[PDB]
Amino acid sequence: KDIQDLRTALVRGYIDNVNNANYGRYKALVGAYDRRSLLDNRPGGVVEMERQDAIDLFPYHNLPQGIDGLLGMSEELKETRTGVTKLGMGINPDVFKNDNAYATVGLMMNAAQNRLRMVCRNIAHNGMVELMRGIYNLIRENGEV
Amino acid sequence: KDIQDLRTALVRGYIDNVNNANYGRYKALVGAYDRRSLLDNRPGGVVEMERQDAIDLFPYHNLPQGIDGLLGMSEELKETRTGVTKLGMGINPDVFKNDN
Amino acid sequence: AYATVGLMMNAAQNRLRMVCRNIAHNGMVELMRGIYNLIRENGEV
Amino acid sequence: PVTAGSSSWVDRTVWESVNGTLQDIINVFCSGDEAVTFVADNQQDSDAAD
Repeated sequence: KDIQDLRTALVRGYIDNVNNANYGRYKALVGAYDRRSLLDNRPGGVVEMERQDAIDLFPYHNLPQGIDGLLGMSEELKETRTGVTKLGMGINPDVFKNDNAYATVGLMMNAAQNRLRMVCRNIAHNGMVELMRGIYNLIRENGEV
Repeated sequence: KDIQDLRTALVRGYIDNVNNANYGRYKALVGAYDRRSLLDNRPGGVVEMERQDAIDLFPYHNLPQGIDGLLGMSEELKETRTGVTKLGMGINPDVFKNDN
Repeated sequence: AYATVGLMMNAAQNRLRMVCRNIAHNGMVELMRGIYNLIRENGEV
Repeated sequence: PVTAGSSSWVDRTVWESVNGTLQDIINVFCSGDEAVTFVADNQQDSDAAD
């Protein structure tokens, strides 16, 4: 949960920065308006009069230099804290029964892969097996088929 | 335990830095407010009058240059101090009986 | 099936295989079971 | 949260190592369909091992 929120905040920040930089407001003095020339947006004919320095681009804040570090930290934390991965190789029942089934190249000894295999083993030992045992005790204690 | 706390602190630091840099407050003088023009946030029409230098971006502190070193030190310490690893290969009973 | 080089263990590939398996188990199979129960309960061919 | 403006995002690190160790632990013991298997040193007591 927190991660999500965190990322959003960061993202929001980035967004709003761009959401301002795209406006491209221009700073200018008083004796250089020349509305007829300024409002006219054509490739040629503009009038940057009154010393030629009476107009400039608005000095918007620069992007935080450390934001990308936090993004990468959040990404790697999401990757290692759980069994998820961008290009992670999906597990299979054979390896879940014996991780060394593809010991040639598919060692599978990755933090995320094992973190995921642990939860699947928990589900199996506390889930399906109990369901099957219950079904067996049920069918074995009622009915004539 | 300490590591956790430590990291949090560092993280907190980083966070608050960004949590300020995103505000993007602007420093300005007195004779350049022009509220009608300033408050108006549109791509074109702003008025940075009164010498063209009466307004600038607020000089926020730069990020500590040594923070990433501490982050990496904490990470490698967590990795080597215990048996955990980001991409470490999981062990198996066969190797536990015979590493070779 | 192609464990030699086509491990296929990619996040996108598995995310897609999950939805295809969902479609198969909730789609085609039910359609075939229904068609079988239908043809098995009407007509003489 | 010492302060509201701090936004003290916690770093869940102990949980991470706990899971990283628990996964290997279960992959060591509970990986096999069986738990253990007694073994004897003579044939006079092997009929009881199984």
